[PDB]
Amino acid sequence: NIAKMIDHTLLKPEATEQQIVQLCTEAKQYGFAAVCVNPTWVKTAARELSGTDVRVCTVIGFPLGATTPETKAFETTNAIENGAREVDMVINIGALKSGQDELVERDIRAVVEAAAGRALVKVIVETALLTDEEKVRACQLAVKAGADYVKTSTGFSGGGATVEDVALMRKTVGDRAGVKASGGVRDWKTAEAMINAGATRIGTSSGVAIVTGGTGRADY
Amino acid sequence: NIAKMIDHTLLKPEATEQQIVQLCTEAKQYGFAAVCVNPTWVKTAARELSGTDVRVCTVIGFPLGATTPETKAFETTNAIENGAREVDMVINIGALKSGQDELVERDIRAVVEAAAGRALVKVIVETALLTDEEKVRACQLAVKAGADYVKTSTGFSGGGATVEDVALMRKTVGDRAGVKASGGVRDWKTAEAMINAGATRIGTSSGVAIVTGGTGRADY
Repeated sequence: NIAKMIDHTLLKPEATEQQIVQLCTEAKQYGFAAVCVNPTWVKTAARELSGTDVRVCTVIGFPLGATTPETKAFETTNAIENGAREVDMVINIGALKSGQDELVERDIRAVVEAAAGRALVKVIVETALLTDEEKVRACQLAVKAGADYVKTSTGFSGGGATVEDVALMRKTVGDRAGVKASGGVRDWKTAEAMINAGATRIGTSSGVAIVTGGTGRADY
Repeated sequence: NIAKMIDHTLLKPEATEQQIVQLCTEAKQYGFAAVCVNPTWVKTAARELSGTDVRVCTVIGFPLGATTPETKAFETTNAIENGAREVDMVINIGALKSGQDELVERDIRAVVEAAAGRALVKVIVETALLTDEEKVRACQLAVKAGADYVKTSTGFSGGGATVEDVALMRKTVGDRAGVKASGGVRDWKTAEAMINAGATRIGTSSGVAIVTGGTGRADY
């Protein structure tokens, strides 16, 4: 049942349509909760996943989080129109570092209001760049702006999920939001460690190796 | 005048308002062509630079280039509304690698048309991820779509300007577009080699060290 916790992810900039289609094929074969792709591929992924229970998730303001709330909102509306039913946005890290919590919250709220309930919203805090205090504050702002999940990492910075960060974010949001562990979750042991620390979704490119417990094909 | 060829750049996701104000202060001091900052900082930069001949440049669909043309166009219009007067967009790398040349062109065109004379348009082809054939094709598409510059690299995905790449892009666009060498250009000798190879603009975080040859403040 861990398959329904896996966001099967391909986000490298050089990814081609062939690779996206194979990603979707694997998600259908294994019953993953979602594929996670960049916005350019949303329509494509929706076409491959139509009539299945696999959802299309994309990323917003990703990976740097340094665009305007208006652009993130537009990208969210656009993605939903193109077929996405979950979005993972990146927080405005620089605003959070600059103490501009009002802007951090307004930026998250811009994405949430753009979704207007049509898509689940996850907020990537980018744990590798934050202090523990900043991780906590980012989660609180995310819940305050009506987000559905907090997520550890983009996979494009200096570090990924840790069990310590997962547990801290879980303790902060309580039962008010989910926690997605992402970055460095490449095997079933790590996935289980993150689930035990409090994660309810796993963002990964190794979902096949995770769900087969290592006894699958191409587990290398 | 090497100063007026330098786009003085700060794009790290954790960059703070104080760091952006500092960047602008430096660019005014040395009279660089532009600062290049993420869209969230455009208004700030435009406030700090207004009344000088230092332009505000920002980055579009950056660094991955994997959002939709409609989003890239909105982000361009939004940036110009916030004060930007040049935009450096990232090409849709994955569509190029998939051979979807009509989409690569339409994507560049949406940004050109959104700018509609209000902002210069540079197209980052991201040479590190491309074959030579792809570099040439990308520059030809950038010129066909009406862009003003082609640019080597984002600095975020694996490789930067080379004299060979700058020369190839200059050969390809000839006199119809500028060539901006970016990524790993942080000393004057390298900037010289890039200009010698055909570059007309330099993207760099180290503009002070380049223009002063080494006598600049805190060159370490």
